Amino acid sequence: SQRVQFILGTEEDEEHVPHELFTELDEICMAEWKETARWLKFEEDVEDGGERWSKPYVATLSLHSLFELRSCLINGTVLLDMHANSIEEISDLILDQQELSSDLNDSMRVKVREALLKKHHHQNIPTGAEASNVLVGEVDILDRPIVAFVRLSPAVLLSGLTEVPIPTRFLFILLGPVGKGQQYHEIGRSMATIMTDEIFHDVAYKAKERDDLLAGIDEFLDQVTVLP
Amino acid sequence: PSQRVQFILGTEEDEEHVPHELFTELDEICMKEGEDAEWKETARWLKFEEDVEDGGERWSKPYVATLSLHSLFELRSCLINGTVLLDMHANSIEEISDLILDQQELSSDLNDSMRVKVREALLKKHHHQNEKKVDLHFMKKIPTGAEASNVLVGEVDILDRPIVAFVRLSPAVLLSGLTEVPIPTRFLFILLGPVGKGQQYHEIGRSMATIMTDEIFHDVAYKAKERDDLLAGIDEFLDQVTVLP
Repeated sequence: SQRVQFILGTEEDEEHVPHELFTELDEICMAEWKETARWLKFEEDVEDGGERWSKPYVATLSLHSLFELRSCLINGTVLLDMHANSIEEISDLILDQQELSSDLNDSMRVKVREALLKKHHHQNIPTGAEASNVLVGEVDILDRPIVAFVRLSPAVLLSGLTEVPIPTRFLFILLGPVGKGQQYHEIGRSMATIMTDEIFHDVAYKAKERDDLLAGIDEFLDQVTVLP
Repeated sequence: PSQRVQFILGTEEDEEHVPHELFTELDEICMKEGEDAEWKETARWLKFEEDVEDGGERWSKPYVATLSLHSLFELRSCLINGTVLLDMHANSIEEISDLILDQQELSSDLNDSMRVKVREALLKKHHHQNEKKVDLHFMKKIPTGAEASNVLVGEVDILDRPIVAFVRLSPAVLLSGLTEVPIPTRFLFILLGPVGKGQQYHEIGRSMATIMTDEIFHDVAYKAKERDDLLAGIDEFLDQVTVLP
């Protein structure tokens, strides 16, 4: 699994070049999207009712939530080098998966697309940076969670989506039923935090298929130290 | 769940199976052909960890242990595939080793020559840090009813597979010359394998010792009735650790 790993990091690729990442975590509960955290090697969280950004700190993760993230990449939608130039397009491509629309009602799809297209309220530094939008939260009508990892082919400035006008390269979407909100917050944190890992973040840029990503996670998990 | 099994354990009626606080010592060996070799204490725990450093000259300042995730999975793997002998009634280190080596499974993997070397290794003296009654100011720091846990890892030239054993004694026993401090031994962990696995084993040893400082896991260790209770223990622990990227 470091076998699978090394083959990826050293593939010939043009435009698939890695950039530095700004990562924003927004959350929803069905109501609008609310920015709750952001990354840039260090993490800051929204607090005191939205009044304030915390001081920057070095993120730590619950192993539990990393496993959940891993499970998400095994069972979820993974769309790489998606050529979409807007959020409508992205959401429809996800929802129109011949498998992912076979888990949802007609009624369930309506609510979810409506959610992905809700406005993003924000709290309101590298040159060639791209953005990664981690969008997680609850939707009342769901009975299953909905997971998607997307990598756009040209990065695209998705209007009003990121707190800073930066082109999006990655999106992670985790939507699920009520009572899963805190779990999703940490899964979201884990996706964001793991993208700050230098080696894993390269894998995400160069991955050609779902298993490549799992090799990335597994290699990460194999190298970290834990605090009892 | 894996806290299903867990919650069931934490609350079973058991007498003398009562949990105690733990002193844990990590000793390491290396058996290279022709070269004589004994056990050397390399670390100890009492909630905090201290390591032997600078070539055996010195103890470290006490610190809060951290573990490699890798070595914890290996440890889990050790408990899945290794010898698990709970409530062993043995009153000496000879007796304990024979019981381990006489598992109808664990002796169907070994040469006659391989059993000989390994028994010889287990019976080597244990060098402790105290230049060597003659003990410490450390002994004062030890809770009154505490029992000890001995983590023994290392290399044996003649092995080609690793050898793992987790043992819990039924009465705890003051195994002569084994612990650096006269405390009855309750737990033993043994990991012996071929040369070149030495540093890997050191971290599995640290993981074993450290996981015994865990309040919940150490309760499971005292009350486990079977190998599966231990793994639920390990899995619960893993589910709750925090990771430092």
